[PDB]
Amino acid sequence: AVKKFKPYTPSRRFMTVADFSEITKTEPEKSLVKPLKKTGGRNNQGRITVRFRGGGHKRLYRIIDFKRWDKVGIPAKVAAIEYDPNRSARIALLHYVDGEKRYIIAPDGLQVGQQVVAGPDAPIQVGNALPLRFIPVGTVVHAVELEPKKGAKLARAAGTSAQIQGREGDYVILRLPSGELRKVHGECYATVGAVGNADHKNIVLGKAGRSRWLGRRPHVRGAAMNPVDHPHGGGEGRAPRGRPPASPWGWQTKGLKTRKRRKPSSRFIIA
Amino acid sequence: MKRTWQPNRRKRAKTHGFRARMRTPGGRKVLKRRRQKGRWRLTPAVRK
RNA sequence: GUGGGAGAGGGUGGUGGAAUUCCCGGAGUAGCGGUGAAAUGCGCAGAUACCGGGAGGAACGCCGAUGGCGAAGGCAGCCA
RNA sequence: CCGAGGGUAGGGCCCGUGACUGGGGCGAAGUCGUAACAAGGUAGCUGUACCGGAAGGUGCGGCUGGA
RNA sequence: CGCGGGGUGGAGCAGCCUGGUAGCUCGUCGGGCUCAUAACCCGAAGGUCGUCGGUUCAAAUCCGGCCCCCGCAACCA
RNA sequence: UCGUGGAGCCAUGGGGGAAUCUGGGCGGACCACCGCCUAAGGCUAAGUACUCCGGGUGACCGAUAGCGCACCAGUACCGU
RNA sequence: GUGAGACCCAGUGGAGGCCCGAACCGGUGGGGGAUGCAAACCCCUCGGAUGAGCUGGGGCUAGGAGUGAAAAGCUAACCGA
RNA sequence: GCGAAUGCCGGCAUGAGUAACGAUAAAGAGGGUGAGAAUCCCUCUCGCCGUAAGCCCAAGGGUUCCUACGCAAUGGUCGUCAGCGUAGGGUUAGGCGGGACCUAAGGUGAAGCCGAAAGGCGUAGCCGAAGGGCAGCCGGUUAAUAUUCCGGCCCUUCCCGCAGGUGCGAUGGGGGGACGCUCUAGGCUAGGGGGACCGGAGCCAUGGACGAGCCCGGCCAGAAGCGCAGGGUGGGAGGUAGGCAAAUCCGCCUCCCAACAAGCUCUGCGUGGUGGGGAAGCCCGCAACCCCCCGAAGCCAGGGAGCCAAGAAAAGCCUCUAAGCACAACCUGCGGGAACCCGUACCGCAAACCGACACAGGUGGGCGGGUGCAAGAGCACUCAGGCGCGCGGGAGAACCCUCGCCAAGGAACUCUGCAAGUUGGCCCCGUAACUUCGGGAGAAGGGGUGCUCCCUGGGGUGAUGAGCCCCGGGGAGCCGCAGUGAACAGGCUCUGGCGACUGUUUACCAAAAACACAGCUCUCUGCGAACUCGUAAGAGGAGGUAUAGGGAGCGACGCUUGCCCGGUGCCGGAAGGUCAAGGGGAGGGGUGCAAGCCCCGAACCGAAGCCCCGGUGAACGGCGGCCGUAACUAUAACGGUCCUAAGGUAGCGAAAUUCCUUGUCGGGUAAGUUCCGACCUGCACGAAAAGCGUAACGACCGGAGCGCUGUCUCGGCGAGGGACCCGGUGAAAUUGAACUGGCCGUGAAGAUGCGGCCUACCCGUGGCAGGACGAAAAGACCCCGUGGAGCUUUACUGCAGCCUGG
RNA sequence: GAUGUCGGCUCGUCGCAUCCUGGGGCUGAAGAAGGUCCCAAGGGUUGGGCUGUUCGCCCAUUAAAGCGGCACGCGAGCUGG
Ligand SMILES: NC[C@@H]1O[C@H](O[C@H]2[C@@H](O)[C@H](O[C@@H]3[C@@H](O)[C@H](N)C[C@H](N)[C@H]3O[C@H]3O[C@H](CO)[C@@H](O)[C@H](O)[C@H]3N)O[C@@H]2CO)[C@H](N)[C@@H](O)[C@@H]1O
Ligand SMILES: [Mg+2]
Ligand SMILES: [Mg+2]
Ligand SMILES: [Mg+2]
Ligand SMILES: [Mg+2]
Ligand SMILES: [Mg+2]
Ligand SMILES: [Mg+2]
Ligand SMILES: [Mg+2]
Ligand SMILES: [Mg+2]
Ligand SMILES: [Mg+2]
Ligand SMILES: [Mg+2]
Ligand SMILES: [Mg+2]
Ligand SMILES: [Mg+2]
Ligand SMILES: [Mg+2]
Ligand SMILES: [Mg+2]
Ligand SMILES: [Mg+2]
Ligand SMILES: [Mg+2]
Ligand SMILES: [Mg+2]
Ligand SMILES: [Mg+2]
Ligand SMILES: [Mg+2]
Ligand SMILES: [Mg+2]
Ligand SMILES: [Mg+2]
Ligand SMILES: [Mg+2]
Ligand SMILES: [Mg+2]
Ligand SMILES: [Mg+2]
Ligand SMILES: [Mg+2]
Ligand SMILES: [Mg+2]
Ligand SMILES: [Mg+2]
Ligand SMILES: [Mg+2]
Ligand SMILES: [Mg+2]
Ligand SMILES: [Mg+2]
Ligand SMILES: [Mg+2]
Ligand SMILES: [Mg+2]
Ligand SMILES: [Mg+2]
Ligand SMILES: [Mg+2]
Ligand SMILES: [Mg+2]
Ligand SMILES: [Mg+2]
Ligand SMILES: [Mg+2]
Ligand SMILES: [Mg+2]
Ligand SMILES: [Mg+2]
Ligand SMILES: [Mg+2]
Ligand SMILES: [Mg+2]
Ligand SMILES: [Mg+2]
Ligand SMILES: [Mg+2]
Ligand SMILES: [Mg+2]
Ligand SMILES: [Mg+2]
Ligand SMILES: [Mg+2]
Ligand SMILES: [Mg+2]
Ligand SMILES: [Mg+2]
Ligand SMILES: [Mg+2]
Ligand SMILES: [Mg+2]
Ligand SMILES: [Mg+2]
Ligand SMILES: [Mg+2]
Ligand SMILES: [Mg+2]
Ligand SMILES: [Mg+2]
Ligand SMILES: [Mg+2]
Ligand SMILES: [Mg+2]
Ligand SMILES: [Mg+2]
Ligand SMILES: [Mg+2]
Ligand SMILES: [Mg+2]
Ligand SMILES: [Mg+2]
Ligand SMILES: [Mg+2]
Ligand SMILES: [Mg+2]
Ligand SMILES: [Mg+2]
Ligand SMILES: [Mg+2]
Ligand SMILES: [Mg+2]
Ligand SMILES: [Mg+2]
Ligand SMILES: [Mg+2]
Ligand SMILES: [Mg+2]
Ligand SMILES: [Mg+2]
Ligand SMILES: [Mg+2]
Ligand SMILES: [Mg+2]
Ligand SMILES: [Mg+2]
Ligand SMILES: [Mg+2]
Ligand SMILES: [Mg+2]
Ligand SMILES: [Mg+2]
Ligand SMILES: [Mg+2]
Ligand SMILES: [Mg+2]
Ligand SMILES: [Mg+2]
Ligand SMILES: [Mg+2]
Ligand SMILES: [Mg+2]
Ligand SMILES: [Mg+2]
Ligand SMILES: [Mg+2]
Ligand SMILES: [Mg+2]
Ligand SMILES: [Mg+2]
Ligand SMILES: [Mg+2]
Ligand SMILES: [Mg+2]
Ligand SMILES: [Mg+2]
Ligand SMILES: [Mg+2]
Ligand SMILES: [Mg+2]
Ligand SMILES: [Mg+2]
Ligand SMILES: [Mg+2]
Ligand SMILES: [Mg+2]
Ligand SMILES: [Mg+2]
Ligand SMILES: [Mg+2]
Ligand SMILES: [Mg+2]
Ligand SMILES: [Mg+2]
Ligand SMILES: [Mg+2]
Ligand SMILES: [Mg+2]
Ligand SMILES: [Mg+2]
Ligand SMILES: [Mg+2]
Ligand SMILES: [Mg+2]
Ligand SMILES: [Mg+2]
Ligand SMILES: [Mg+2]
Ligand SMILES: [Mg+2]
Ligand SMILES: [Mg+2]
Ligand SMILES: [Mg+2]
Ligand SMILES: [Mg+2]
Ligand SMILES: [Mg+2]
Ligand SMILES: [Mg+2]
Ligand SMILES: [Mg+2]
Ligand SMILES: [Mg+2]
Ligand SMILES: [Mg+2]
Ligand SMILES: [Mg+2]
Ligand SMILES: [Mg+2]
Ligand SMILES: [Mg+2]
Ligand SMILES: [Mg+2]
Ligand SMILES: [Mg+2]
Ligand SMILES: [Mg+2]
Ligand SMILES: [Mg+2]
Ligand SMILES: [Mg+2]
Ligand SMILES: [Mg+2]
Ligand SMILES: [Mg+2]
Ligand SMILES: [Mg+2]
Ligand SMILES: [Mg+2]
Ligand SMILES: [Mg+2]
Ligand SMILES: [Mg+2]
Ligand SMILES: [Mg+2]
Ligand SMILES: [Mg+2]
Ligand SMILES: [Mg+2]
Ligand SMILES: [Mg+2]
Ligand SMILES: [Mg+2]
Ligand SMILES: [Mg+2]
Ligand SMILES: [Mg+2]
Ligand SMILES: [Mg+2]
Ligand SMILES: [Mg+2]
Ligand SMILES: [Mg+2]
Ligand SMILES: [Mg+2]
Ligand SMILES: [Mg+2]
Ligand SMILES: [Mg+2]
Ligand SMILES: [Mg+2]
Ligand SMILES: [Mg+2]
Ligand SMILES: [Mg+2]
Ligand SMILES: [Mg+2]
Ligand SMILES: [Mg+2]
Ligand SMILES: [Mg+2]
Ligand SMILES: [Mg+2]
Ligand SMILES: [Mg+2]
Ligand SMILES: [Mg+2]
Ligand SMILES: [Mg+2]
Ligand SMILES: [Mg+2]
Ligand SMILES: [Mg+2]
Ligand SMILES: [Mg+2]
Ligand SMILES: [Mg+2]
Ligand SMILES: [Mg+2]
Ligand SMILES: [Mg+2]
Ligand SMILES: [Mg+2]
Ligand SMILES: [Mg+2]
Ligand SMILES: [Mg+2]
Ligand SMILES: [Mg+2]
Ligand SMILES: [Mg+2]
Ligand SMILES: [Mg+2]
Ligand SMILES: [Mg+2]
Ligand SMILES: [Mg+2]
Ligand SMILES: [Mg+2]
Ligand SMILES: [Mg+2]
Ligand SMILES: [Mg+2]
Ligand SMILES: [Mg+2]
Ligand SMILES: [Mg+2]
Ligand SMILES: [Mg+2]
Ligand SMILES: [Mg+2]
Ligand SMILES: [Mg+2]
Ligand SMILES: [Mg+2]
Ligand SMILES: [Mg+2]
Ligand SMILES: [Mg+2]
Ligand SMILES: [Mg+2]
Ligand SMILES: [Mg+2]
Ligand SMILES: [Mg+2]
Ligand SMILES: [Mg+2]
Ligand SMILES: [Mg+2]
Ligand SMILES: [Mg+2]
Ligand SMILES: [Mg+2]
Ligand SMILES: [Mg+2]
Ligand SMILES: [Mg+2]
Ligand SMILES: [Mg+2]
Ligand SMILES: [Mg+2]
Ligand SMILES: [Mg+2]
Ligand SMILES: [Mg+2]
Ligand SMILES: [Mg+2]
Ligand SMILES: [Mg+2]
Ligand SMILES: [Mg+2]
Ligand SMILES: [Mg+2]
Ligand SMILES: [Mg+2]
Ligand SMILES: [Mg+2]
Ligand SMILES: [Mg+2]
Ligand SMILES: [Mg+2]
Ligand SMILES: [Mg+2]
Ligand SMILES: [Mg+2]
Ligand SMILES: [Mg+2]
Ligand SMILES: [Mg+2]
Ligand SMILES: [Mg+2]
Ligand SMILES: [Mg+2]
Ligand SMILES: [Mg+2]
Ligand SMILES: [Mg+2]
Ligand SMILES: [Mg+2]
Ligand SMILES: [Mg+2]
Ligand SMILES: [Mg+2]
Ligand SMILES: [Mg+2]
Ligand SMILES: [Mg+2]
Ligand SMILES: [Mg+2]
Ligand SMILES: [Mg+2]
Ligand SMILES: [Mg+2]
Ligand SMILES: [Mg+2]
Ligand SMILES: [Mg+2]
Ligand SMILES: [Mg+2]
Ligand SMILES: [Mg+2]
Ligand SMILES: [Mg+2]
């Protein structure tokens, strides 16, 4: 839905925020070895190596389960659906019959009360994980793994998802969120359903700050700087680049493909 | 107005200290050069 | 009120084959396409023509009517 | 106290005039094409939409006041 | 003021650095089709090449001087 | 001395890769003679270099000189 | 209020890079100052003031390098190195 | 061998008894002291501060602290005084703050990884604090210390003995510690105000008052118990696939009871045995200690509500079992004993810290009383407490600074209303276009405002009732020029430009129309992501995963964003052209008597790149000319032709763009090179280096009005601080030497200095700036030097990086 | 090894090739006017609108609203459009 505000102040006549009803029934994290001190920091060993990051509200890190083959067959009830500052997606706190509690990136549709489980035996329904091989071609899934046992790495952003296009050998063809067609091993797990909280792509930040609360500091334009700072910089009084769109480091930034050519990763891609 | 020198005992020790000067080969050379010139104070004398 | 009838009335979910386009593989060679006649265009970097495998979208041939339903605009594959 | 009226300030309605600009009505024989009336030589029309010297042309849907 | 480009039948353009050979489209004129005007068809006429003089056997064509049309420049003070 | 030169020799990062005296390197590309020497393990005084240190001298200075300091100087003072 | 709604009222409520304005953070115009009180100061005036706020202490990044809401600005009173 | 090098070092001059003596909070006098006092000590007047100019703590400073002696120098004067000189004292802790505790960022760093060496990452561990954890309150003393010594009251650890208890026991498990922002309830407390009440030495002045008068003061701490507020918390009983299962502890299910609770716990606050303090008053000496009211930003605290940006760690502490050990061992009592190290002076918004100075500057935390004003930490006055700023005394010029006032006029000033005025708080009336419906709004324009007396409504606390406070409502009445009577305290409106907005910036000449910004588009990137730093290891990205992350441009929102892929870039093309090693060896050469050994070397097979083919504009970019033509003329819908990759669309237009140009009309003005509206031969607008608009916003830039004024006609008077004079102290740039006049000539072309002529006794003081081509800076501009740097690219040549064959 | 550059403000002084005001000769001078030349600066030679402007062009006046030199006089006198 997204909450909108009356214009009782500019920057706030455009501002809009998430429908937090989805979450509710729990704001406090499941402390139980669930959150960890999380180190902030826009740089590595001294130098900033990603520009314009910093500041931004204090943040606790919830550790979530991205490889569910741990508890194969051990079912669990969905305790709650909480808020995670560290992601676009919302998480779900789930108590296992085992007694062990874990977190999972909350799929769309999942509800407090439902039961869930991962395994080959597992029933094909929202929240359940299984190797892609045992998932019916056509079903939508999220939190897909890339190589087996390596853990989930695909379709995890709010409202994202992958769809099975069909098997072919030990591999199964997935159409990824981006739209790429990749062959992924059949043993790679993946929980059924879409990522949920798809209204996300619609929230309008609103003001200059807030972009700040999210830890994103101002991004200054190339042309605005000087010959020394960027290739675009310079020229007496406003100019047009000067041919041909480039990054501060000098590589062309409009259309120039960048992924490695001889990458073995290919052969399993097509899109 | 707020001037350049703002004395901090701990900062001074941790920066120009003896131990500090010892860790870095550059510093060890400083201690060397000074000791060899005859300085009475090899390091910024400061008491705590 | 009780008992029954017909209907492309409406809304939701699901599903079927035909055909177009594109992708992959095969086989195959000098044109294809288009018109009043042409040209642009496509094709020896292997097109058109044919087979196989696949993706996706929109529309529902025969029944179909000079027919039916709706207050009008309008409503047509099958299923609940 | 009330008070004609004067004063100050801010609104409302109406009339005149206004560089310049917009269509419009009207005027024997000026210019360009030829949309429409007969398959008007691409059936006409039509609400909408884009476009063009101009009539108009095309899209989509509808009408017969065309076959 | 200083640079460079251009004046060719009636209009708009070729020809000129590689001199002897003036080409194209439109218009103009005579004749056809049409009741007729266009369109369309056949045929034809028209060019100090801006100039003043010079080189050459020979000059639109090469070399100078003038009259022109259009552009480019004109900065530090 | 050798700056690609006719460029050997001595080193050696990469590739190929022997033989043990009928073995193997060199004598300035390369061949052939003639001749030199024995690689892929190691050690080895003296003659040689310097002057923090002790001494001796000086057509060296004599307190703006001579070491920055003849004196309580790498001090005072200056600088994070 | 209506079939049910939308919606409209009061009341409560106390949102906001909202308003005025001290502390605090600035530095708009003018005047004074110019061997200064001061190698950037003073008086009047003015901007922000729950936020992209201010600030103490502890830490990290540096010379073709850092840092930069971008002036070639800042990097110990003069930085195109 | 010195005369010059803006030479180097030192000394001493000149300016000059000049500027200045460092906030315009302010001084006077009487006593002392002494060789000498405006300046030291005492007293009495006076003025200034009083969210301080007063207290307390951190940092830094290191003896400046206290006492006795002293005055050369140091204090911008003086000095008997001092932060100065000499000497001697002075800083006391189980509880305050640190360490024999804990962890943060980060640092270090066994293992482990990397790197010519130096060295770089880095696990465990260790280090690291204004954060966590932890036991002291009220008084009293010294010249100087005190939560440190002492008094009273109250605690903390360890060790021993002892009685009484229990499965005791980890560096392991679990719980816990434990956390945001904004808004808030109920009690409290700190703090403050009154009192007809309590206790007091005293005072009746000057016209009055013996007064329910005036004046002073009416508390602090305090175990257990005791109350009053709160914070925490369901009890049971069984199973169990988890807590890298070792558990009767967690966690999970299952099930009797019970729940806007009770009890159990843990704080806060009163109360408390009792200890402590205790003024105004003369001679240096009298004690109560009660009652109302206001009341926190603090306490109960882990209280509650709402919100999105979703808010440290570890130890102590509970609990659980492991080995083990059950003679251990822990637990509770109770007496005895034991209890280390470092800091403690003083300054601390400043004369002791950072600014070379006793420098109008800078410096984090807490307290910060009273009255009045709507409120307040604001403003005015004032407590406590602290100061009068380390040169003074006169005079009463110009001129300067800061300040007050002004006839008549009222922007005529001027680049410009620059500056100054006006307005100003609160209550009430009452308010337009336009708009994104919030706003514009404090629009504008007005009225009221003091005190006196009467009537009258709600509340809080009490108790319902009186006091005490908090909000009000209505009549009359008094006095001034004036009632927010002083101080704090908007001038307003109309119409343009730019940027949407709050915000950032050139520390120290630019605060802006610049940057940023939400938002739009393009593009890269399938995760060991792209990209960035690094030789590397490794790291950031990100414990993220295309609703994500990098790069680019545009820059809210509205309506929109045309045509040209010729060139350039980028994307796509398994074909061809070309193409390096390398493979391949037709063929040829050097030598040998030779087998040989050596050299060249064509066909042909050989990547990426370039070529070629195609796409591509919110990629770099580009987006025409010349003739003719209507039945008055003008003009040209229409036509011809040349060129192109295509010839600029909507919209806007003499503009932040228009040269000609003060374009031409219209508006405003008495008059308008600016402004607004129109037009359009746009020298040279135009669509994301976006185009045209837009409510609101702006210390942004332009044009008008009203108000109001010393801006001005046009200047006048007055005040304070300087200037001037006297006493004290006493600089600076500059300076070839000077005995340094005018004119007209002359001269290297602008003469005190040459010529001629003309004035002119010697020397100062207060003023003014025409000259000394005055000072200050070896001119920035300019040119020059085969000088230097920063920047650019289809300049040359390299290197990183990346692509590529072997 | 530096002579501050436009305009304005303030203070002026000088030249005459005179814009007023004084004398005067011609006149196609009737008068009143004017025109042109001659002598003569003693003293005069306004306030606004527009522009940085000098200069101009306007508005309202006047006897007239003169020209030009003094480093396009004057920044150790001010202003900085
Ligand atoms: N006709 C009046 C209105 O305006 C237009 O009509 C105007 C024009 O179309 C029309 O112009 C015509 C022209 O069309 C036609 N081809 C040629 C003719 N000579 C012109 O005629 C015009 O001009 C002449 C003078 O020159 C006058 O005398 C005459 O009255 C006038 N109508 O003249 C009309 C003016 O009245 C609309 N087309 C018409 O439907 C409408 O009703
Ligand atoms: Mg930006
Ligand atoms: Mg810039
Ligand atoms: Mg830099
Ligand atoms: Mg570039
Ligand atoms: Mg560059
Ligand atoms: Mg430009
Ligand atoms: Mg550029
Ligand atoms: Mg200093
Ligand atoms: Mg410290
Ligand atoms: Mg040291
Ligand atoms: Mg020192
Ligand atoms: Mg269907
Ligand atoms: Mg099909
Ligand atoms: Mg197609
Ligand atoms: Mg095929
Ligand atoms: Mg084939
Ligand atoms: Mg085809
Ligand atoms: Mg019907
Ligand atoms: Mg339907
Ligand atoms: Mg009346
Ligand atoms: Mg009108
Ligand atoms: Mg009208
Ligand atoms: Mg008309
Ligand atoms: Mg008409
Ligand atoms: Mg006619
Ligand atoms: Mg038609
Ligand atoms: Mg029509
Ligand atoms: Mg027709
Ligand atoms: Mg037709
Ligand atoms: Mg047709
Ligand atoms: Mg119609
Ligand atoms: Mg058109
Ligand atoms: Mg049109
Ligand atoms: Mg046209
Ligand atoms: Mg069309
Ligand atoms: Mg139509
Ligand atoms: Mg149609
Ligand atoms: Mg139709
Ligand atoms: Mg119909
Ligand atoms: Mg029809
Ligand atoms: Mg039909
Ligand atoms: Mg011709
Ligand atoms: Mg011929
Ligand atoms: Mg011809
Ligand atoms: Mg003919
Ligand atoms: Mg004929
Ligand atoms: Mg042998
Ligand atoms: Mg050898
Ligand atoms: Mg060899
Ligand atoms: Mg040899
Ligand atoms: Mg030889
Ligand atoms: Mg040898
Ligand atoms: Mg040896
Ligand atoms: Mg030896
Ligand atoms: Mg020797
Ligand atoms: Mg001697
Ligand atoms: Mg010496
Ligand atoms: Mg001597
Ligand atoms: Mg010595
Ligand atoms: Mg109804
Ligand atoms: Mg409400
Ligand atoms: Mg605000
Ligand atoms: Mg504001
Ligand atoms: Mg404010
Ligand atoms: Mg000034
Ligand atoms: Mg302010
Ligand atoms: Mg620090
Ligand atoms: Mg810091
Ligand atoms: Mg550098
Ligand atoms: Mg600096
Ligand atoms: Mg440099
Ligand atoms: Mg340098
Ligand atoms: Mg000399
Ligand atoms: Mg000297
Ligand atoms: Mg001197
Ligand atoms: Mg003097
Ligand atoms: Mg004097
Ligand atoms: Mg003086
Ligand atoms: Mg003083
Ligand atoms: Mg005495
Ligand atoms: Mg006072
Ligand atoms: Mg200290
Ligand atoms: Mg001392
Ligand atoms: Mg003292
Ligand atoms: Mg004494
Ligand atoms: Mg003295
Ligand atoms: Mg004495
Ligand atoms: Mg002393
Ligand atoms: Mg202690
Ligand atoms: Mg750490
Ligand atoms: Mg390390
Ligand atoms: Mg290290
Ligand atoms: Mg520690
Ligand atoms: Mg601590
Ligand atoms: Mg904390
Ligand atoms: Mg804690
Ligand atoms: Mg602490
Ligand atoms: Mg303690
Ligand atoms: Mg106590
Ligand atoms: Mg003391
Ligand atoms: Mg136990
Ligand atoms: Mg634990
Ligand atoms: Mg824990
Ligand atoms: Mg806690
Ligand atoms: Mg309360
Ligand atoms: Mg109290
Ligand atoms: Mg009292
Ligand atoms: Mg009383
Ligand atoms: Mg009396
Ligand atoms: Mg009390
Ligand atoms: Mg008590
Ligand atoms: Mg107790
Ligand atoms: Mg209780
Ligand atoms: Mg229970
Ligand atoms: Mg175990
Ligand atoms: Mg259990
Ligand atoms: Mg008591
Ligand atoms: Mg009582
Ligand atoms: Mg209360
Ligand atoms: Mg055991
Ligand atoms: Mg046991
Ligand atoms: Mg010890
Ligand atoms: Mg003390
Ligand atoms: Mg303070
Ligand atoms: Mg000070
Ligand atoms: Mg100091
Ligand atoms: Mg002083
Ligand atoms: Mg402060
Ligand atoms: Mg008030
Ligand atoms: Mg105050
Ligand atoms: Mg005076
Ligand atoms: Mg006046
Ligand atoms: Mg008056
Ligand atoms: Mg004016
Ligand atoms: Mg004026
Ligand atoms: Mg102006
Ligand atoms: Mg002003
Ligand atoms: Mg209005
Ligand atoms: Mg209206
Ligand atoms: Mg307004
Ligand atoms: Mg207004
Ligand atoms: Mg009164
Ligand atoms: Mg007042
Ligand atoms: Mg004020
Ligand atoms: Mg406009
Ligand atoms: Mg702005
Ligand atoms: Mg702002
Ligand atoms: Mg900044
Ligand atoms: Mg700033
Ligand atoms: Mg600045
Ligand atoms: Mg500003
Ligand atoms: Mg400024
Ligand atoms: Mg900026
Ligand atoms: Mg990470
Ligand atoms: Mg991005
Ligand atoms: Mg992106
Ligand atoms: Mg921009
Ligand atoms: Mg823009
Ligand atoms: Mg549109
Ligand atoms: Mg192109
Ligand atoms: Mg192309
Ligand atoms: Mg390709
Ligand atoms: Mg080869
Ligand atoms: Mg041979
Ligand atoms: Mg070869
Ligand atoms: Mg190739
Ligand atoms: Mg054209
Ligand atoms: Mg005509
Ligand atoms: Mg005619
Ligand atoms: Mg005619
Ligand atoms: Mg014409
Ligand atoms: Mg035409
Ligand atoms: Mg177009
Ligand atoms: Mg225009
Ligand atoms: Mg104009
Ligand atoms: Mg322009
Ligand atoms: Mg103009
Ligand atoms: Mg102009
Ligand atoms: Mg007029
Ligand atoms: Mg006018
Ligand atoms: Mg103006
Ligand atoms: Mg004006
Ligand atoms: Mg205009
Ligand atoms: Mg243009
Ligand atoms: Mg533009
Ligand atoms: Mg475009
Ligand atoms: Mg553009
Ligand atoms: Mg605009
Ligand atoms: Mg406009
Ligand atoms: Mg502004
Ligand atoms: Mg304005
Ligand atoms: Mg005016
Ligand atoms: Mg005045
Ligand atoms: Mg004196
Ligand atoms: Mg002369
Ligand atoms: Mg003379
Ligand atoms: Mg002489
Ligand atoms: Mg004098
Ligand atoms: Mg002078
Ligand atoms: Mg000079
Ligand atoms: Mg020079
Ligand atoms: Mg320069
Ligand atoms: Mg040269
Ligand atoms: Mg090159
Ligand atoms: Mg010179
Ligand atoms: Mg000179
Ligand atoms: Mg004369
Ligand atoms: Mg005169
Ligand atoms: Mg002006
Ligand atoms: Mg003017
Ligand atoms: Mg002259
Ligand atoms: Mg003059
Ligand atoms: Mg001048
Ligand atoms: Mg002077
Ligand atoms: Mg200026
Ligand atoms: Mg200025």
